Order: sequence, then structure tokens, then C-alpha cells
Amino acid sequence: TTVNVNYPEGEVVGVSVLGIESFRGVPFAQPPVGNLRLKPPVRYTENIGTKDTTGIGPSCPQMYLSTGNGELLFQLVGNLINIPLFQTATLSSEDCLTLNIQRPAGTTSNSSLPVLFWIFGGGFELGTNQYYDGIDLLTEGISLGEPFIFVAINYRVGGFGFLGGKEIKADGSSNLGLLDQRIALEWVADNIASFGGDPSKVTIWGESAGSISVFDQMALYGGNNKYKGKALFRGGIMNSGSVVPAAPVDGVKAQAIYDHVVSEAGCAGTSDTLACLRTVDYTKFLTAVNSVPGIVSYSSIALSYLPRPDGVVLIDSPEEIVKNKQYAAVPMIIGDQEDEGTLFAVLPNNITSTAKIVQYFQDLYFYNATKEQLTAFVNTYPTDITAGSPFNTGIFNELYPGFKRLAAILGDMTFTLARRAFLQLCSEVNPDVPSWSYLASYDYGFPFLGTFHATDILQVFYGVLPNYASGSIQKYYINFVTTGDPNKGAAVDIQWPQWSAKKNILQIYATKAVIVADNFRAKSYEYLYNNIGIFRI
Amino acid sequence: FTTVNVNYPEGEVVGVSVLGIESFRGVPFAQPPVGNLRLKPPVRYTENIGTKDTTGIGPSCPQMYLSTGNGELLFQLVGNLINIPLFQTATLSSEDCLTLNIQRPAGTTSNSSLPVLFWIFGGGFELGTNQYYDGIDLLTEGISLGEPFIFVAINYRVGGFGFLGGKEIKADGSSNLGLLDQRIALEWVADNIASFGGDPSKVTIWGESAGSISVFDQMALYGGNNKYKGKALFRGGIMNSGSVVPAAPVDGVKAQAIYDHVVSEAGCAGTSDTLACLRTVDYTKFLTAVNSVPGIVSYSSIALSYLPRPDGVVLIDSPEEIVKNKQYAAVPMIIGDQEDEGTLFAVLPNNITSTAKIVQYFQDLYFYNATKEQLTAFVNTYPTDITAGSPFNTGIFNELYPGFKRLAAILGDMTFTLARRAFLQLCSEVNPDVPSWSYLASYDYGFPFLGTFHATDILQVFYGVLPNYASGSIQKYYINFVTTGDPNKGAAVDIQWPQWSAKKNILQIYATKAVIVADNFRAKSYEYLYNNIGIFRI
Ligand SMILES: CCCCCCCCC(=O)O[C@H](COC(=O)CCCCCC)COP(=O)(O)O
Ligand SMILES: CCCCCCCCC(=O)O[C@H](COC(=O)CCCCCC)COP(=O)(O)O
Ligand SMILES: *[C@@H]1O[C@H](CO)[C@@H](O)[C@H](O)[C@H]1NC(C)=O
Ligand SMILES: *[C@@H]1O[C@H](CO)[C@@H](O)[C@H](O)[C@H]1NC(C)=O
Ligand SMILES: *[C@@H]1O[C@H](CO)[C@@H](O)[C@H](O)[C@H]1NC(C)=O
Repeated sequence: TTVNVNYPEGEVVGVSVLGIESFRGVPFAQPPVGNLRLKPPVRYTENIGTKDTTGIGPSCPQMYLSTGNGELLFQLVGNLINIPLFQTATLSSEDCLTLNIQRPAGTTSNSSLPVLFWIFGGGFELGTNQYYDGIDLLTEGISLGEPFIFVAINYRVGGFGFLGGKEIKADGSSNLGLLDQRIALEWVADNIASFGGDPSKVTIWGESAGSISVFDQMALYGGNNKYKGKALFRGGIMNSGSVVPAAPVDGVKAQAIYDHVVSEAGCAGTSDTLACLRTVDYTKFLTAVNSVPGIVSYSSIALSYLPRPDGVVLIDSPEEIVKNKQYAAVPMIIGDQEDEGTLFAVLPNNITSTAKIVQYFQDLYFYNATKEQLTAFVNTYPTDITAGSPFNTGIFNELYPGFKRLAAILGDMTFTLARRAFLQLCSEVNPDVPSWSYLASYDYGFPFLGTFHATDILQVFYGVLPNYASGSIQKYYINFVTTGDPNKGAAVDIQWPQWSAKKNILQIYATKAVIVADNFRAKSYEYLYNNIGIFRI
Repeated sequence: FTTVNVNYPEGEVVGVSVLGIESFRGVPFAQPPVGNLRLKPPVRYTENIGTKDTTGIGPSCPQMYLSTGNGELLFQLVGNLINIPLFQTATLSSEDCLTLNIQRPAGTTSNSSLPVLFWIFGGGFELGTNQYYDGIDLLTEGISLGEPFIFVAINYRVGGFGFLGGKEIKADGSSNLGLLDQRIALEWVADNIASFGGDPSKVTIWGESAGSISVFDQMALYGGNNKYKGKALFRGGIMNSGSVVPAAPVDGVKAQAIYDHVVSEAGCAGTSDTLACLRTVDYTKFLTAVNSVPGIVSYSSIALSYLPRPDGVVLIDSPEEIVKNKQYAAVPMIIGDQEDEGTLFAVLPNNITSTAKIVQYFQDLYFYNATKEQLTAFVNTYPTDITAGSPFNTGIFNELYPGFKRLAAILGDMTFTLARRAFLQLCSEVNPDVPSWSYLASYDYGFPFLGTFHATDILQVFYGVLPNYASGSIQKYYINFVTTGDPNKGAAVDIQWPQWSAKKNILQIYATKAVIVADNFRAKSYEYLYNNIGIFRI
């Protein structure tokens, strides 16, 4: 059972399964290939005709594992995965600037439904909309009387989306993944009504790197989120990630990354290194950008690829963008999984003392923090086995001596207490703009990892397993997309208090939720807030 | 959704008919080895099991993918997380796993009398199940060649549920349970397969890796007595990657240490009857305990914690001695190897980078009955030149780390590829009139770092991916063999596969062609292994 949409730019053949029409792999910009590799995305000028989108869309090139750093087993797999046969088997190519659109059966151009615009996460190195199907979430929306359009996009990750250095900067080529996101937003503004969505009711939603991207979209161009005189979105939902302090795109880390990629791509000593890169064949290029340290490794959260201030797209370090009121402030929901850091403390298992955590940070994370400052920060975290993450689990879950501590720290600085700082600053500069925040605990007891990073994809995005957490959060979100307030629309079980009222949040278990003070780990949070700037990665 | 019923001597099962093939998955063949029957030989059902729905996916026996107590921390972490009940349930894995799958052409009845291909999965005696070995592709090919058969794929217990050893296990008569599961499935087939349209006098057994070793062990079982109710349980064997595994006894030092470790982790140390105590341990804790020892995915690599070991009754002696003593059921047989058997297993032990280090590694984990002088002599038959090692014939390429291609060559040769030649040689000496055919697979030549590596035949041959000369010729040879007892008789073949003992030639099969070659490569290493086989008892 198929279904045509015609829109200004082309038309589209989707599938209608159990009450849901799905269009997968709708092109939104020109394939960033040859000429257009390592260049900003470009809109389609001419009509692109009729594409069948009853299939499975492509992914952008992935970096699951480094081809040049980390344990040999991982390097081996990292290289094997890059061979054409596998790239082809996974539908991954530079031809990836496509999105998916899912809607309830029978929706028409006449329809004026709210839009839910999803940005996947994968440490800015991997990820794709291929395994983010909005069926369960849209199904709940219909069951609640609050139907919506679901849009899930691809964007360039790894060295295809976030290569930096002085050359990229001058080419105006910084932060391509963000621009892919932005241009996907503008495409939605031009085309989504044809699909029966209200382009004036777009809510952007992301997890991890996608959540950070949500804040970045709010920040883009000094907070100018306007397209043809109208805002590109009206609300934002952030799961695990917001502001990421970061040195400039032409900074030392990014330049070192760029020079290494250029060496591996076989482009050193050439006249235009950046021009040369676009000459290198895919496989060789993929291998070279993937050669740097990857998230699955000792390096962990000290990412090789991430958004960095360029001065136009990302005008400044995100924390300063907030303090200076240079972001589109919109109603927003932000949350964290209770144990965000555990996954990221698994590999750096030789970091087992304050002194070693400090060295680790000075080696890879924070070039503009003194040994003294970092030592102070880490010392706000007890060595006490019981104080670490997974939180509230006693002497248990210590994978290695110092694990729960490191997990606590990595999880707080990057996501959970970072979130509170974000909330605090936003409440100060834009007090009239509402926010709601929550903590997820529905996997309490899960050995070693607890309610760890990305568990929300299962429990919330897919509703597995079906329980109080699944119902409550889904309903809050769908409410928020519909009304711009999680407590408005369908009837809610607990009134979610605005964060700036008392600085309370919802803590959501499998069985129930409760309102609690967002003041845990106060000394750690204090130091981070008062010293946010030294934490630029 | 079309169903088909089969009544047979022990019950009735309902299967599914799909695109010309009928499948019955999860047919019970022995009582569930749970409670008092954990760590006991399997027992046939003594009562009719009634009517069973077998139109879904069957279970697996408990798996050991990764050790819970040894190896890198990431692997221990994952090894532990995999064992939680939620995941065991999601993968349909539990102790109640003695079931098998039967697939046959649509329209087959009890009068069809088709030959039977009986498949034994490989998984290093630590993991594996019939769940992902669906014979649809092979049976489809059989049907298109006018040589239809019944495909039977079994579960058997692995890891500490199937190959736990030590003197307590030995005295209990509970050695080598996983081999007993395969054997009791063969007997179930003898009694029951005619009801499904198969001919029990035409059973060919086939396995890859641990399953291939298991095929030879089935020929070896009970001093070579493969008879049941007066009839042979199989008439042929196909061995992909593995045969004879010289091994110290089930009550030897290695096996006892594993047992003592498991008992202590399971909380049974010091009890009056530790083995009886193990049977009372809760599944999740028992699983964690048996999986606590070193796993194949680690530094220990192919120095396995679990494998068949001589017990004096089921496996009467070390396999090489069984062959020399002519105490195995000698059947027509096909045996092959992937060209680069060792590459996968040399990835993890990447600090083993010199002759001296290879020997220390072997002395420490592998061969307790080999001297340093002997092991050094064996290793010295392998050149240190990058071009000599595995992936073979790839020159200066594929050196994952210095010494890798060499370690890969040694691991693959001693365990699989030259062991195969020694097996063929001994068999031709004591049973000269029993035919054997052998081949080397090179259809993945050029694949980076691993070459035509261990288990690549699961894709190319078992599933026929991708369709090419290799899938075509091997499937046809195997199907001919199942039907006629000779890979060359049945459907016309492109190349006449010579019997091995005639001139000691084998087929070498590439993706697009095959050639006859001499089975005499790496002669010096072979010669040493052959003349000193007993020192390589693992
Ligand atoms: C094959 C994967 C299936 C995962 C099921 C997800 C369950 C999530 C939740 O809804 O269930 C919850 C929690 O599940 C467990 O904490 C383990 C989940 C681990 C998640 C990552 C693997 C139900 O448990 P319960 O509190 O007993 O109701
Ligand atoms: C979805 C991908 C898996 C199918 C692989 C096919 C295997 C056999 C052969 O036909 O393939 C190989 C494919 O390439 C490599 O040599 C081997 C692939 C490695 C697979 C191991 C995971 C056939 O090559 P060709 O001669 O080009 O047909
Ligand atoms: C820990 O291991 C990493 C490699 O994963 C290494 O770079 C670092 O120097 C080591 N640090 C300590 C303190 O052992
Ligand atoms: C080693 O050989 C002896 C006889 O010399 C034998 O009894 C013993 O079982 C062997 N041990 C191993 C490891 O096979
Ligand atoms: C190699 O590494 C393993 C694990 O790190 C270690 O146990 C073993 O002693 C090493 N072997 C050598 C150096 O021969």
C-alpha cells in the first residue's frame, strides 16, 4: 500500500503500514560528493522528480572504531568495516543528506500537524536515522489525541561533518554537521506543509550528540534561527547534552587532527591540502578521517570530532553564547540518565586516582585548566566507593577501583551537572522562557552501568519496556510538541514543575515519578559553574 | 502460513511449510537436562511427549560468548551483562535446550526415504546453537539438483554444561556430555527420522570447527562402535576445519583446575559432594561460574577451557591414539580447511612476537607434555619472513603486528590444516580401503589481515553467499556425497575430485575456479607435527 506526496521540490512514494505512512530517504540537500565534499550542504535548485522512499534510507559514513588508534582488535575491526562490501551492505555513503518522514495514515496537505524533528547522537562520529523509527512514538501520539509529523534526519559525522583546522575555517567549511542540520530545518520550513505539518510548530529533539546539536541549533548564527522571516523551531527537547565548552575550530586540537588526517589521506606537502582531500577516493578518505582516536577507546569523551566555535556558525564557546544571550531561547525540556558516565569510564580503566584523573584530563581534555584547578574539581568527588555512579548502589558496581568515581565525574562534567549550569544561566538571562528538567532512574539496579547513557533510546524513544516511565515521558513530550508545555494537552499524572520556580525536577523510575531538588552533588556543581571556562575541550 | 503435522514414535510435531520447504524447529530429542539432570548424560524420553508446536524458533543451550572472570575488563563486563535473565530470555537460551531442527522438501512423507544431512555447529565447545544454521539454502540447491535430503541440525550442550571435567565428573560417568548429546540425537534420528521421510541408513554427519572435531569424535565414540540397535548411526562424515585433537584426560591437571575454579565460583567448595552441589546452584550463578574461566575470545585463544577429553569409555584415549589403534568407525569422508585457519586466533595474543615468546606461550597454556627443545624445533620450521606466514601467499601484506602472520600460520596448522593431513595419513594407513577426499578453501583470498579465515565456509558453503563457482561446486560435491557416498557421483561435476590416498592430492577451490594440487605444502612443519603428535596433547 503506497502513497504519493507532491511538494515544491519533487514528489515522493511512501509506504502505509498499520496506520502510519513512512517516507524514508527523502533528499533534502545535494549529495556532498566530489566538489561538495567538505563543503556546506546545498539546497536542490531544480526539481528532483519522483523518488521511491518505500525502502531503507542511507547513512552518512560511519566511525564506529578508529582505524589508527586504540587496541589492535578495534583497529582491525575499524579497518575491516570500511571495506566497500560492508559500506555497501550497510547502505552508507557520502550520499547521505536525506531524511525520513512518518505520519498517521490519511494525513494530507490540508493537515496542519505539529512537527517533531529528531537529531540522533553518536559522539559526532557515528549515528544515522536508520534505526530511529518513529512508529511507536507516533502511535502513542495518535492514541493520545495529539498526532504529529515525525522527521528524522541524517547529518555528516566524523571527518565528513566536523573536520577543523585553519584551512577548513578560511574555506568557510567549519561545522558541516550543524549546517546539514540547519538546512534540514529550512527544507522542513519550505516543504513540510505539503506533507501536512505546521512549519510554525517544529520541536527539535536530540539525544547525546543530537541533544548537544539541539542547543547548537538554538545558538546558530548568534541565535538567529529565522528562515524567510520565521523561526525554524518553537521548542527544544534535550536528552543528555547541551552546552559543550570548546576551543576554536582553528585551535590546537583541531589543527592537529586536521594535519593527521591530511597525512593519512596522502595529501601532505600539497598546495591545497583541503582541495587535495576532495580528490582522494572514498575508502581511502574514510580510513584517514577514522584514523584518529575514537569514542570507543581510552580517549573516551575527549572527542576527535565535535562542534567548535568558528565565529559565524558557532560564534563562541557555547557557555558564553548563553551568558551573552546569543541563542534563540525557546521553551525547552532537558534531562539526563541518572548514570550518564558509566559507559564512558569503562575503557579508561587505568585512571584510578585523583592524580591520574588529573593527568588524564591535562593530557587529553582541558588544555586551559591548571593542575591545581582540575585537582580541586576532582577532589570534590569522594573516593568513597558508595558515592559514585551507578548512584545509590553502595559498595557494588565497582568495575575497577575508582571506576564509579570516574563515571560520576565524566557523567557530571559533560551532561548532568553541565545541564544544571545550563539551566541556571538560561534562567538568569532569559527568566521569562520556561524549562522543565528531569532525571531518569528506570533502570536502577542494572549491574555496573545503572541507568546509563542512551538507555532513553530504548525506554523513551521505543517505549521498551512498556511501563510508567514509558507512558509518563512519552506523554510529556507529545504534550510539549503539541502545546509547548509538557503538562498541557493529554492529562498528566504529576504536574511537572518549571525548573526556575524552585529548581525542582522530576525523577522518573520504572514504577513512578517524584519531584526532587536539583541540588545533588552541590560542591562539584559549584566548582563547575564558577569555573566553566577552563573546561573547554 | 501453512502448517504440516508429523506423527512419530515419541510424539507429534507441527511444522511450517514455506516456499517449498517444511521446517520443524525445536523438536525435543532428550529430556531437559535441568535439576538432577544438569551435568548428567542425556536421557531419552520414556513417555510420549504429545503434540508440539515447532513452527517458531527453537532454544539454544547456555552460551559462553565471553568470560565473566578473565580477560580485558570490557569483555568481562559484557560477559557478565549477557548472563542476566532478561537477555538469556530474549535469546531463548536456557538449560532446556536438547532440541533439534528438521527441514525437508514440501510434500515429503514417511514413505519418501531421503538421505539425511545431520549438522553439528561449531563454537569452540563454548558457544553455538542450531538457531542460526537454517538449511533452506542448501536444501533448495539439493532440490534443484534432483538430490533432495532431510536436513537435521542439533543443539548440544557447550562450555561448562557440556564439557566440564575433573575426577568427580569422571567418577560420576558424566564426562563429555556434549558428545553424548550429539550421540543421543543420532540415535533419536535412527529411531524417528523415517517418520519424517528420511532413510536412517543414509545419514551423513557434517560439522565445522568444534562441530567438525565432533564429527570425528562421533566416529571415535565408544571405541568406534557407532552402532545402535544393530545398525550404523551414519555412513559418511564431512569435516570442515578440524578432526583429531590430541588431549590430556578428563581427570588431568587442566580439567581438574577448571572444575575446582568453577566449584569455588559457584559457591560449592568444601561441600561433601561438590558435583551434587553444582546441580543445586541457581542457573544465573552457575552460568556465571562456568563462564568465569578463560574464553576463546582472549589471550588464551585456542588453549580452550572446555573441550572433549579422553575419559576411557566415551572417548577411550587421545584421538590420535584412537586412529592409530584403528578404533574409530571408518566411513567415507570429506575433510577440508579454509586456507588461513589461524588468523582469527592470532589477533588477541598480539604480544607473542618471537620464537621464544611463542614457545613460552605454548608451554604456559597449551602443551604440558612438550619440552622447550621440542617446541622450539617445531616453531623453527616456520620462517620469520613476513611473506611466509598466514594469510598465505600475500607477500608483505597483512602483518597486523610483527610476528602475526607467523603465529597465525602456526596456530592454524597445528590445530587444523596440518592436523588434517596427519589425520588423512594415519587413516589411509589403518583403513586404506575407506575413501577420503580433501580440499583447501581459498575463495576469500585477498581479504585484509584474515585471508580465507576460520568459519568463512559458513557463509560461502553453508549459505552459498556469494553465489559463485565456489558455492556451486562445493554444495554440489557435498550434496552428491550425501546422496551417493561419493562427491563425484550424482549431479555432473566440473572437476573429478581425486581420492586423497591415490596421490595425496587435494582440490583447492577459489571463488571462480578450482585446481588439483599436492597436499605437501609446509612439509617440514608437517613432518615434525606428524612424528611428534603426542606432545601436542592439549
Ligand atoms: C534485548 C534487549 C532488551 C532490553 C529491554 C529493555 C528494558 C528497559 C526497561 O523498560 O525495563 C526495565 C528495566 O530493565 C532492566 O533494568 C534492564 C534493561 C537494560 C537496558 C539496556 C540493555 C524493567 O525492569 P523492571 O524494573 O524489573 O520492571
Ligand atoms: C554481507 C556480506 C557477507 C558475504 C560475504 C561472502 C563470503 C564469500 C565470498 O563469496 O565472498 C567474497 C567477498 O569478499 C571477500 O573476499 C570475502 C568477504 C568476507 C566475509 C566475511 C565476513 C567473494 O569475493 P569475490 O571473488 O569478489 O566474489
Ligand atoms: C593508561 O593507558 C593509556 C592507553 O590506553 C595510556 O595512554 C596512558 O598513558 C596510561 N596511563 C596510566 C596512568 O597508566
Ligand atoms: C603426558 O604423557 C604421559 C606419559 O609420558 C601421560 O601419562 C600423560 O597423561 C600426558 N599428559 C598430557 C598433558 O597429555
Ligand atoms: C602477554 O600478555 C598477557 C596479557 O597481558 C600476559 O599475561 C602475558 O604474560 C604476556 N605474554 C608474554 C609477554 O609472553
